[PDB]
Amino acid sequence: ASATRFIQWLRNWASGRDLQAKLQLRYQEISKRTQPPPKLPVGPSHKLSNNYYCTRDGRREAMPPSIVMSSQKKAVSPAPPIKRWELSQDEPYL
Amino acid sequence: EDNKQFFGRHRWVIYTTEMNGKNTFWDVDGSMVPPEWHRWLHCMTDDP
Amino acid sequence: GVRTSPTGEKVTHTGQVYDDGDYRKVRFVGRQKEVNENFAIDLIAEQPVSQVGSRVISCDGGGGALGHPRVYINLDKETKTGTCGYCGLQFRQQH
Amino acid sequence: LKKTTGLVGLAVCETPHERLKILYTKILDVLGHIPKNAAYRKYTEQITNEKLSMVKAEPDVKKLEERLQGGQIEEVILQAENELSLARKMIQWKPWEPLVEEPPASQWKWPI
Amino acid sequence: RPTVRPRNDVAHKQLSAFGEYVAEILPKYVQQVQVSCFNELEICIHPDGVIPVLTFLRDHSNAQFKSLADLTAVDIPTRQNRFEIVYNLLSLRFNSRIRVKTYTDELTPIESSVPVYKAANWYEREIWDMFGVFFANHPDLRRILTDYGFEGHPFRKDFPLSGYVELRYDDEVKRVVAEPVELAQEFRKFDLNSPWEAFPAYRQPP
Amino acid sequence: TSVKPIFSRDMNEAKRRVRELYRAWYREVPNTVHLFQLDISVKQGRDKVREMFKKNAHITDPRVVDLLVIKGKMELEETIKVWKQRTHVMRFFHETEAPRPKDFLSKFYVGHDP
Amino acid sequence: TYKYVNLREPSMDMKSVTDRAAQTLLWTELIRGLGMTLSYLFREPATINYPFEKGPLSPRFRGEHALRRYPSGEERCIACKLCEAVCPAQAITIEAEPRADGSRRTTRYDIDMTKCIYCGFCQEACPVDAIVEGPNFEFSTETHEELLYNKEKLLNNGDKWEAEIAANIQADYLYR
Amino acid sequence: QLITVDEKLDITTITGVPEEHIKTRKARIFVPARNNMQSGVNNTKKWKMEFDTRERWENPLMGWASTADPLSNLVLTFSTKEDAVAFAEKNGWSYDVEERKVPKPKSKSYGANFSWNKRTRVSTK
Amino acid sequence: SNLIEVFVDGQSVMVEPGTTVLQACEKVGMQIPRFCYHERLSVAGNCRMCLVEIEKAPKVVAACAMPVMKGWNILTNSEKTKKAREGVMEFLLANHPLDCPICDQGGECDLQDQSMMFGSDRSRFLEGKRAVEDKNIGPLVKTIMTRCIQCTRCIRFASEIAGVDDLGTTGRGNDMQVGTYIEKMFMSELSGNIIDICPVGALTSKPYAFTARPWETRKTESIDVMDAVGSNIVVSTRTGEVMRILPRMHEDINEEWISDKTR
Amino acid sequence: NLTLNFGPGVLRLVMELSGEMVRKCDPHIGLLHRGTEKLIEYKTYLQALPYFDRLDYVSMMCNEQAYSLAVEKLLNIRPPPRAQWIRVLFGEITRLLNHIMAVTTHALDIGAMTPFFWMFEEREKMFEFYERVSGARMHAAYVRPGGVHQDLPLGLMDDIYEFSKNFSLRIDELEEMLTNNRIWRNRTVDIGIVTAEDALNYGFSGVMLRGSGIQWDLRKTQPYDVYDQVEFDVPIGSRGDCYDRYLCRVEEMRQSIRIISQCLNKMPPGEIKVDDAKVSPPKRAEMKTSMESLIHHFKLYTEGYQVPPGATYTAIEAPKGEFGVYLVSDGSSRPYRCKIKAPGFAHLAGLDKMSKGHMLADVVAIIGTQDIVFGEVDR
Ligand SMILES: CCCCCCCCCCCCCCCCCC(=O)OC[C@H](COP(=O)(O)OCCN)OC(=O)CCCCCCCCCCCCCCCCC
Ligand code: SF4
Ligand code: SF4
Ligand code: SF4
Ligand code: SF4
Ligand code: FES
Ligand SMILES: [K+]
Ligand SMILES: [Zn+2]
Repeated sequence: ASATRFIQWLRNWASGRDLQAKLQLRYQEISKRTQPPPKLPVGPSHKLSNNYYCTRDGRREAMPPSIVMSSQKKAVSPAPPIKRWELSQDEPYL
Repeated sequence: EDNKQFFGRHRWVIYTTEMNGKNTFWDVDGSMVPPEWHRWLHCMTDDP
Repeated sequence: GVRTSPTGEKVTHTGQVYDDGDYRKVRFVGRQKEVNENFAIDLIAEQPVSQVGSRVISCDGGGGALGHPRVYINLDKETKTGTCGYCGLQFRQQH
Repeated sequence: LKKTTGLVGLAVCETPHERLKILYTKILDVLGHIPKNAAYRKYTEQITNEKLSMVKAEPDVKKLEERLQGGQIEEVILQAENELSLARKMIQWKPWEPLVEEPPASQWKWPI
Repeated sequence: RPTVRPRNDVAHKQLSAFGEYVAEILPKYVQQVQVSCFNELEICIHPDGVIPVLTFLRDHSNAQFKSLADLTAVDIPTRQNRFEIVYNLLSLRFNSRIRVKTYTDELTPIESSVPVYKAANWYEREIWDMFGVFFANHPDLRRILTDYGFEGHPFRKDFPLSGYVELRYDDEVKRVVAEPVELAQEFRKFDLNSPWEAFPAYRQPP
Repeated sequence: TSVKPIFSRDMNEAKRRVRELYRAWYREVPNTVHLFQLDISVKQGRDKVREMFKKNAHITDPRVVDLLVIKGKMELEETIKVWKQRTHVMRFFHETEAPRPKDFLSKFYVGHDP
Repeated sequence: TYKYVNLREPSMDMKSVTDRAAQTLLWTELIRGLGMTLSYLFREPATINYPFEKGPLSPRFRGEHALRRYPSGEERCIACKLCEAVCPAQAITIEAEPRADGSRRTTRYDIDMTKCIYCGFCQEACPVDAIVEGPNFEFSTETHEELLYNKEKLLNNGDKWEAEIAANIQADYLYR
Repeated sequence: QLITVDEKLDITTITGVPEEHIKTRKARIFVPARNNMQSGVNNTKKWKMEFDTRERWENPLMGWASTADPLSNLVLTFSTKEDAVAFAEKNGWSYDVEERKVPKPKSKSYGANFSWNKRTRVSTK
Repeated sequence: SNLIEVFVDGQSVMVEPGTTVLQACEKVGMQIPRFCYHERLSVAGNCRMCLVEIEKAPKVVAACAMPVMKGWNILTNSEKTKKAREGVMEFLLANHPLDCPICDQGGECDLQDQSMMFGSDRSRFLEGKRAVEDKNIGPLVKTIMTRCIQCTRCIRFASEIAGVDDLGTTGRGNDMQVGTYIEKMFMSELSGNIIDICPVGALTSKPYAFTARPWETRKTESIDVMDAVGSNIVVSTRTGEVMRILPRMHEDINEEWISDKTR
Repeated sequence: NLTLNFGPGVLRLVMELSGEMVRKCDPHIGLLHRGTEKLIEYKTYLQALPYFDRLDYVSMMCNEQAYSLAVEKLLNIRPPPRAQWIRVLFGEITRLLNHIMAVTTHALDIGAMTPFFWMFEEREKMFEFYERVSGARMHAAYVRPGGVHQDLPLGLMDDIYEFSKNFSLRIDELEEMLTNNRIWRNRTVDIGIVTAEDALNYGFSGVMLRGSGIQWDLRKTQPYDVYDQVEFDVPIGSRGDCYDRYLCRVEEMRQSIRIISQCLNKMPPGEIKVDDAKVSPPKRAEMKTSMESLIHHFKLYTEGYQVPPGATYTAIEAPKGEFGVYLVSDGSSRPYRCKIKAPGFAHLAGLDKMSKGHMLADVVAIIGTQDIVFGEVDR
């Protein structure tokens, strides 16, 4: 950021870019190293009522595998065939 | 400090030439920085 | 409370010190035995007993969420103080 | 006619309709050597016949690719070759026969 | 419900239908088909069916599992056939995954699946190295991860964590030597299991 | 009690593979000593090969014999192709191990192990 | 959605073919690359002047361990062994017994700093903020033995660094 | 095609275990006793195999507990004692089997606390 | 022939008349949560952790005490049963002290473990907690009576097993306290067993205090040689040192008890 | 044919050469095998998490995500939306970290050394983002089952925005050095051609597939966290060579910036770990006042949470390809088995196939194009 006008012009010309607008060295734009204290929010289970654990217990809703066939009609695929991808409209080609 | 330098070079220390009876004119160590200044020098805080 | 043994070695706050015939103290020759001089047992014994006007008092160790889990201490016995199990601070009921 | 399939090692096919008609016909030929009640024959004949009807109904390659939903027509040709190769292997394996052996009783029990 | 993983019945039904589809087509080899509560389809097969079942899944037009994601083993010493061999396959055409499992013991060889997937070459070498399962007709079966001359199969449940030998440089012989393992600090085994049951849904009959 | 074999149907064919492996190991020892510049003799190397073979002389299962030959052939390939280094070949001889006591009294003096 | 990174046809007019011939024979795109390194030569470097200048760190930084006290000087650690239990590397070893005043305190608290993975799980698990990873990262030693910390070393680290440790905790404890 | 093998299953020679840790070790096959500190019984379901305890000594430097026993931490889990015994036999380990201890059914009656004429009458609640 | 048919979650079991609901459930491998119930002590029915729904019965029954009737379907995992456990656990923890890090029970605590498995995962208790005076009952058993959950296991053990009526409850309601009332030592050859049966850290071994955590100990099942009874024991060791002695159940010898000398 | 035992991550290559032509390539690995998978069986689920930082030790947080997703699937819980947005944000920062390492060390290996220095100052700035959220520059252990460990410090997103605003210019400078350089193209174009069918059968994934025209990206076809809520393009090659895979990786760096820009704007409020204290530890203030909280904190950090029994294969689109874990739970608080699927394992297994008919110096390029870290290959 302290480079002379000539040196700024020289390196801009050699690179073909406006290097001064996107310097890779950080100056004052960074955020201050001392910040005000946070006050973080709480989750949906922070309630005083209507909040029994048995109604929100994910682990106890897990089940053993469903056995569809044990040793003791239209054809099907594991899922529908995947759909063709669409070419990008942002920039289809490099 | 010089806030016109880029982040990282905007703070520095010039070590004392003697610390706890050890000649440190040429032998400087990063561990000579005491804890209260350590926080400031490493930018863990803004206030010295 | 750093005391030193007859052989000159400092006794730690845990009571450790190599005895006379212990070869292991050779490790300190030409070097030093690192000992912390601030015995927490002697430091907590310096704090005064806090006089309170309730049968039950709570201690979180000070500093709110920066202390220890908050515990409630019964002060019914009058022949001793109530001691916090976490930080060692003492309490006594007034009158 | 497209310049490329976009997949390395997969060449464009100039005559996809004829190529697919030949492969599907070959598949139904090999499937005739499989017992009539084998599930593999019944299912493979059904899906092969469905693809064959599309090929006979749609002269346009791009619309055929849309009906088949198997990617580029060159990908569909390759899958037909894979099915034909598989069908010949099924004749040797005869997987429609009963289970060779039951596992030990606790073989598939988890947790132990 | 914000903290509970949502179910997907459409995928569960699709995978159940395809599981039956496979069982009907290869009854010679399929022993069990199950779909887990998070929608993963497992086909358990007799080990004779490795090549036929994998070939069908790779090549059948209604399957097209062209990618072997992974191949590994699990050691379960309480079983008569202690080693469970697991194949995880991916179908790009149908955007689906499937798991094929079979079994073997210390002395029974499994047919190498390199003919079906070239990916299997190194995976089967690792299984041989770590579990000692031999794969028949492998193009080049040998250790891959352990040191040369290493004795034993480390990933077996009865192989000790720190092994039997350790290395150091010995100045007298001017080379690295192997010696029986001694540890300055023994690894501290922890007994962590709670004596109270956590999951009633998985309780086993007494 | 009917099992799928590895390579051999019975002990007779297993023993044939064992002998072929021994011949390959026996003939390889002179090259190994020279290639790795070992400080043992060819007799010492061939004695070790016999010692390694003899410790398994009690096996009556052709499947166990088959795996032993498979592992022995793997061990030979590593040596012949110089995937092993001097340290790997010389590990068979344990020249930094002090001989552990054998009799009851010697073991009694040093510690508690059997 | 996808894009092609390299699906293009060079033009085959004379002006385009002559453009590519000149690039081949006059090395124009090589000369262009020379321009970019030339531009960097005249940029200010990113190097900082260590040890007189230090790379920036945050209050969460996980450095050398220390054992902390209450303001009274009493040890915070009450030998609960949660840190030992959680330690992924089994780098912590603890023994405890009733102190002469009945207090629940450790008689051994070792951290093998060559087993430690500096993961911070011990300071998460501690219910009393007793064990922390401090801000110091400049404690390399000349011998392996110097990195086997016992309770005396760790208490001395706490007394040495508490001024900075407490300030860092003050900045981050509302995020915990 | 299959073959007939009439031999006892022995894999000691292909496991890589040193000989000293096969012949000299004594495996213990047992169902763990309930930890008397707690009432839960979920840790008494499976069979466990562990090996004989061997020397631990103090590390001169730190006082840590050192060992030279590679199997000091090896504990295996089995659904039945038969599975545990089968695993022990093929690995060459001599073993002791301890039969499962099960609490015997008890006869409990809240009403006996108030017996008219029996000693089961409780003096407090 | 004497057996009656009941159902545990719809699965039939044949039990002897007089079998409690809690015992019917353990015939199908289901362990009902409990605190006051101990199978070797008289039934108390005060903790209420064993409450369980009977199908088509509006009121939850105490499984430890209620005899099972023919044809009952016990719903050990219904919403009513789960809500009953959550509420009782919430009441148990309302006044309990935040002591786990300094409490010897931590890591082998039934209050911790059943709170993890059967209770809620948070607190809505916004008041101050009860705090209780400690009692001195000898050199062997340390008392931290703020941890007591008033299960009366120690009282029943002392009275029935040790035949010593020195333990009782004094006061009433939330102020009810377990102890001796007067300054008295509970010195009996079986006294150390109240440490094991106390579900919480209210009664702990004084010699064992603070030395180890349960997860780090290695259990060696062994035999006692202090007398000729041959009590079955577990020797807890850590890093090559004996830390404590625990009873090992043996129905035909020591049941689940040991003497103070053995312990 | 001449035989050579090259090499002393660390790689040993045994190559058979015929003049200048590689006749065979035999990679000998395991020089960094550290029994991670066995060690994990002695750890609780939380204790095993830091092992995943040290697999592909250039993509630390992506590895954490794959493991956490697998555990959450077995647990039947889900992380809160803000945790999911943080995980996608840092997953794409991690992709930039990896891709910078891949391209520049690929270039450094073949003599183009300067771009390494330019872009590693960019890596150093992203190491700061890692340190500010977790206190560690690389092995953050920040993404955990149930969410993330802590919320972002105030002011971090502002600095990520400032970093991102200028980064595409850094990519442009890297392209000026390599993309049109005839020496770079001579070293990369038509080197290591892999066909679409060979790529699938050999088990390739990621750019090793897309370089050959296969339209596959797990972030699109099998999305996880909030990847279905962001917009981006998948780069696709046409020739399946080293040059096209170089272009794919450079373009993927640009698409990562595009995603990062969306994560910054759409970051929602709320908690950052599942509000279920039987899985995720309670806040420290709760742990020190509420009895239930203290119990659950105590048990989570000693026993750990128990995971319902079952087995899952979970995969993500990691920067090096498909990274998955086959995680088996026996119902306890420690995993029974954890097989790590590392994409570089199958890629390196294809080196012999890919190097056929090439010269010795091409093998260096082909190893670079595969993006090989032996932390994950050897595990
Ligand atoms: C009136 C009638 C007059 C008659 C005479 C007219 C003649 C004028 C017209 C002819 C001009 C010819 C110019 C001669 C220069 C050499 C040309 C050349 O060979 O360049 C091509 C060479 C190979 O080209 P390549 O793309 O790799 O492959 C092509 C094969 N299919 O590629 C290369 O060699 C590239 C070089 C590789 C090394 C790169 C490092 C150098 C880059 C910096 C160069 C700086 C400039 C040098 C200045 C020196 C000053 C002393
Ligand atoms: S930082 Fe991690 S590895 Fe190091 S002592 Fe703490 S918990 Fe153990
Ligand atoms: S440092 Fe903290 S977690 Fe570790 S034993 Fe002490 S109080 Fe417990
Ligand atoms: S009795 Fe159990 S719940 Fe209560 S403080 Fe002790 S360990 Fe914690
Ligand atoms: S001291 Fe223990 S056993 Fe006695 S009533 Fe209280 S909790 Fe129950
Ligand atoms: S166990 Fe039934 S009320 Fe206590
Ligand atoms: K107790
Ligand atoms: Zn306090």
